[PDB]
Amino acid sequence: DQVRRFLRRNLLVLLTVSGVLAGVALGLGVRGAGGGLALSRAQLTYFAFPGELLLRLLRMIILPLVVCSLIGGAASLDPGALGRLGAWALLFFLVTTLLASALGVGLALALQPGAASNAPSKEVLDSFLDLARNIFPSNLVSAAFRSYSTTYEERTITGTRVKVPVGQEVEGMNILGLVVFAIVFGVALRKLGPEGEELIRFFNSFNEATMVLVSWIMWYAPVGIMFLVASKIVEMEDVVLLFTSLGKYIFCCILGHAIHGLIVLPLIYFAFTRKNPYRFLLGLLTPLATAFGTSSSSATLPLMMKCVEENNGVDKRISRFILPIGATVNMDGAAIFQCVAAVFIAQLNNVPLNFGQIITILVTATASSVGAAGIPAGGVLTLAIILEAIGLPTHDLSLILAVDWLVDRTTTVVNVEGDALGAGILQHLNDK
Amino acid sequence: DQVRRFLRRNLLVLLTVSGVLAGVALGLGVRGAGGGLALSRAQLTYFAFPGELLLRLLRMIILPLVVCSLIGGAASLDPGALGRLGAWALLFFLVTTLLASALGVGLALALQPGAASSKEVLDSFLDLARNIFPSNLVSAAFRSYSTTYEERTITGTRVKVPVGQEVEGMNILGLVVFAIVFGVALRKLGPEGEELIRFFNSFNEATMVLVSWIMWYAPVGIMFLVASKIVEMEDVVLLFTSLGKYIFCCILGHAIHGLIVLPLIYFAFTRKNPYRFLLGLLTPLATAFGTSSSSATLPLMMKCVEENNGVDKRISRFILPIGATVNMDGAAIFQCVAAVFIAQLNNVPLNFGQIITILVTATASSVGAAGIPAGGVLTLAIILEAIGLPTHDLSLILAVDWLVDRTTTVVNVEGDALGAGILQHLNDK
Amino acid sequence: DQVRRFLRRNLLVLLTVSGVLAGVALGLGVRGAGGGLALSRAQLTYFAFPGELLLRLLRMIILPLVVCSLIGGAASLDPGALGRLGAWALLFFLVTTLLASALGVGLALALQPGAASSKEVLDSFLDLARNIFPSNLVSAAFRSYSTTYEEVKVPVGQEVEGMNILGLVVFAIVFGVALRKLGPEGEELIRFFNSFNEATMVLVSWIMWYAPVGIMFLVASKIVEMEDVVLLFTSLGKYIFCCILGHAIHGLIVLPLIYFAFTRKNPYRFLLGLLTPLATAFGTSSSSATLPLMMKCVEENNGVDKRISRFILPIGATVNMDGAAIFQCVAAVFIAQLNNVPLNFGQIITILVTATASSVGAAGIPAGGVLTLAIILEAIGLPTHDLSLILAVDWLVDRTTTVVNVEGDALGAGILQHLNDK
Amino acid sequence: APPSCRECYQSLHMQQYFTYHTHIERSCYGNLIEECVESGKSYYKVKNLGVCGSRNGAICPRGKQWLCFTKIGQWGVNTQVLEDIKREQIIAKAKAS
Repeated sequence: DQVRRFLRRNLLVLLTVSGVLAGVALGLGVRGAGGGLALSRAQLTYFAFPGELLLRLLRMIILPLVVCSLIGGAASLDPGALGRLGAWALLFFLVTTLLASALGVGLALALQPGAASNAPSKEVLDSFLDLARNIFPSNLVSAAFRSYSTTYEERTITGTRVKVPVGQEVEGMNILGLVVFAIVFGVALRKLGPEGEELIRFFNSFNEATMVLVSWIMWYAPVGIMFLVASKIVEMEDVVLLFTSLGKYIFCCILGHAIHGLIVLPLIYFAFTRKNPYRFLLGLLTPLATAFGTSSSSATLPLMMKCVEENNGVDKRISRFILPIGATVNMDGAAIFQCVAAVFIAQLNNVPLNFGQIITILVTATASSVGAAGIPAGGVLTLAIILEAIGLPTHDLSLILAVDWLVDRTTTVVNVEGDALGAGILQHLNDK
Repeated sequence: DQVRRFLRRNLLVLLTVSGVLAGVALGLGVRGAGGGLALSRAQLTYFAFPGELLLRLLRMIILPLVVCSLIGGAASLDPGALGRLGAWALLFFLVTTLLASALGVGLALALQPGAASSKEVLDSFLDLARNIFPSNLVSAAFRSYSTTYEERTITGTRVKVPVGQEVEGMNILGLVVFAIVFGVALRKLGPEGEELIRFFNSFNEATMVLVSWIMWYAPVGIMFLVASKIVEMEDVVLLFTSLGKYIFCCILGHAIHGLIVLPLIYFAFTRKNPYRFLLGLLTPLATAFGTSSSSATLPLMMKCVEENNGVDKRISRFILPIGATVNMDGAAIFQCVAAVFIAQLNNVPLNFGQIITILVTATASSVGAAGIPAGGVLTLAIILEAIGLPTHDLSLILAVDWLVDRTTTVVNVEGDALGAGILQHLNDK
Repeated sequence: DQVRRFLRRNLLVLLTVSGVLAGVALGLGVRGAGGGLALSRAQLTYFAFPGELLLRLLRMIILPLVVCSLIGGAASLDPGALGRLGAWALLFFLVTTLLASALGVGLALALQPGAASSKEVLDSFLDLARNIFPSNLVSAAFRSYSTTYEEVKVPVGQEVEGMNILGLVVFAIVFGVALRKLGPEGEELIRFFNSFNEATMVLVSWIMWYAPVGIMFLVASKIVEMEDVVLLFTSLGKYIFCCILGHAIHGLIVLPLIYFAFTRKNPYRFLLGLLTPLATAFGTSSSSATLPLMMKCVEENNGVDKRISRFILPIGATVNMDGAAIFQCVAAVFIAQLNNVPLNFGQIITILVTATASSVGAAGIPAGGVLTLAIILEAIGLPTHDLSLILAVDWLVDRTTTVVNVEGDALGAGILQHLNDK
Repeated sequence: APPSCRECYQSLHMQQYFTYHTHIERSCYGNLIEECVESGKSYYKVKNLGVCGSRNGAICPRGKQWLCFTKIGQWGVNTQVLEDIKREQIIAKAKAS
């Protein structure tokens, strides 16, 4: 009878895998019907309708999550603001997240997971200006559904081409401005007195309610995932190309994880408090295996911290302060996954990306970490944040969730490794 | 002095009736003279300007009231003190509202009061479904999804492509469903959820106070609206007959619903004598016909239903606020038949798709209304704006309120009573 | 060193003055032998970009500030403490603000600052009255009603872009009064709005710390864009003279005139009993910073009494800024005259009413007039390019308008006290 | 042979020169879309419904009577409108034959 009880206790995973497999089977079958696809684009829309409903629900939830969780995380920054070691920890986490995300986007651009197959474009400096203008939105309410973009206008003065910008308010929600406003508002509330605690209690309750909505939406998800996969299979010809692109994206993400966690972090260890990091790596061989197997960052925290304390040596107080607060903040592997996934989605639709969009990707991937205390970072939710920030279709989110089961383990192991290395280097710095 | 108590008891109603009568008199007088020179659209807008101000006040007070009343309710009404039978009560309320709205559609189509002698169906269904789950909450406060077809030219033959421009409006479906789901989440959350409940409830009381203030200014706006719409029409006799047909259709629908639907809901459950069970209670129906508030009659309703016939305190306390705040079926059929009347008088096309969309929006937009007497015209205006219909006869359908609104609140009280009786007869089993 | 302590005490003022001076110097140096006006529009935009960032930051923060400050102020107000006198005070504040704004517009039209050598009036009045009551609060945060012609030209509304400050201010006042009338159940909402307003205030303080570099870049870009700097400098001088004459003759005539008409108790003696709060308001432009010292001076120098003073001064220091209305009116009319657009009676009435309402909705910020000026400039429809001139010389007019506001509320307190004397 | 769109022209103070935008919001124009060619380059011309300045919450060019698009918009943070244009162009090209 325990077989039935196991299914009841793990209904979400079974339903999700059943939905993915049913979507693949349905797409293959309807592609095999007749000589080829002949249904009209109206029927394509009718077939992809449940996926559209799912994506609308996700965006509707993206807005309150961004406006609330960032405020809460910024206002709850006092454990690291009460000491110099906390400031060093926060700075190290931020710098490591930026460098990891840059490495991920660079490796994804270089390896080209997609592709394998005139409209004008913006300018690099004008894209930078658009990026900087979107940092501070002109209006708070108008930023909930509209963004800024430099639309270009062309004049033909008796044969002389003239190319002039306009810079109107292009429709489409900008999250980067909302993130910046939320962060600065959270800092302002932290600098405020006792009434700040009441306001942030308000915001935390709102964020928790929105999280409950996230849970219900993820409960609804499998049918929408099925229909999204089916519609993608129908619309995208050469399904073998799609499968091999998914495989190349998986290999790209694993390679990014490996290069980060085996070169960049040991380089940081060798730089700060110069000594060999391989010793600490061999010491902590246990917790990395537990993190790779269980694929849970919070569950491996006590065993990993006790193993760090027993093996080699640690002040224990520095570790006892860093590890609980660094486990759900660092998110190195989350940054790698989010950057590589955003690049892969942008390349699967043959959508070129400029410098402004890349810097936006890096900044939002970093800024989701400070709000990760209230949102489930490392999943497809932060990827949806990034996709809405840079303005790409999100019909490939289901396809990426189809491989999330197999590229999440290395994410957790590299996050645990990064936290451990940071704790070690800060302990050695504090020892002096 | 002796009549001062009567003047104080119904001063707002008397003032509204006097305003409507004075507006009719002003319209007849201004059309009596050479009104052809004053028939210009600029002068008509000049007359209708205060009515436009009143309608703008109602439109701006829509969203606070609806969203926060629904949030507070859904985060407070759901717990109650019962179990699975509460789901039975909610399902009965939903099916009763749907059936009443469908009856309103049927009678509006059959009678055709609007006598004065488009989009595909599947696309309409898809636009209704997308409006239920809004893409952006802030964007949903002032616009709604809508699909339209294009005719882009490529050196020859004609094509036809939908784009979904998301025209300006207000999607009550998305706001209502988001408020309901947020209230359920806040229920399931815990104590800081209760703090949010107190926040939203206080905001809702502030909105109620502001609405009560606005309904004091309402009579002068409605009287200018009556005068402007009377002078606008070519003949005053060609509009009164349409208004008579409309009020007859509304009253007939209300009477048919309240008198043959709920006894048919009992059907074979006649262990509680349906006409005798209803005749057990008359004081609340008389009170709700005198005044016009479902909330103001709630304590007398509760005490009468508790001490007159067989019912439990714990189930009446749980069910009666639902009827007084969520179960305005009468307002639903009122706004539905009024919207169909507006559509048919304006010579717009009618088909299955937009009529099922208006059915869904009427049956899911009445739950956002409150117990304020003149609380149906606000939801009605938002529905007619959202269904892609012009605001033309809103003035006269606001003018005819003093009896239809009383009938709506009477049938709402009756529906709540029948639901409570059904739950009582189900619990004892 | 004592000079170090002095510059630490007031660093923002020195920093912004040095920023304006550096912007003028850099702009003249660039326009001299650094390519001149040969820079294109795109390069001028790139040069002015930090100022664009400052302007966008200023426009971002005005909406939460007004919507929550007004709600908190109206909810905390208790007109029932003194019956049949709060109405007199509100009427007095309204009429003095309207008279100040009319004075500001009339002198702006007469003196013609920056004057180098279309909707009907009924439609404008109708649109102004219609914009007071919005149709959707969320839509009113970024869109305002306006009438266009298309067909005898029948008018049709369109709800063009632009923040609607009339409807927001009116709704905030009504909501605050409703919250007060609610009773003990609405205490939380009031505390929440006050906390949000305080957070917005500290955000404002950070933004005004950032301001001097933006002012420098704005003034540099504007002085290098124009090819005739003499005209721009003379226009700025005409603007300063016009505004100073406006809200100096206002404070030295209109308020003493009404005081002498009402109670004839030598208003100049009342002012000359009130020296040091005026100097404090002329030193720092924060109206809220001068509230307690001016309380002490008015209590120890006049028999205004304490009940009356704490009934009227906290309200009169936030919703009674007549000088701010004068500055906004003069600045907007000067901007309109710089673009050589004709002015009709309808939009003069509209700009007067919206400037008065937005002055009611402004705050006691050290520089609170620039945000309101930008909003009202966008409201009626005017190009936003001359704000650099007003922002560059905002300091002198800003201290003078703070002096005007504090003397206006002091006169209001005195007149209410003498009415209470009966 | 598409018509030569003269209405796309703009007058500058006397000289008339052809001008055309790159990205214009969907809410700014209605349903009648015509294809015009200027010196061998195909563009889309339409009446402008955003004379006042905005429509349906979307900003539109001010003081222009006839808008004049390019066939495919720009990739500069154009959100999804560009993808929708891509689908409409591919289906129009498919239906042309």
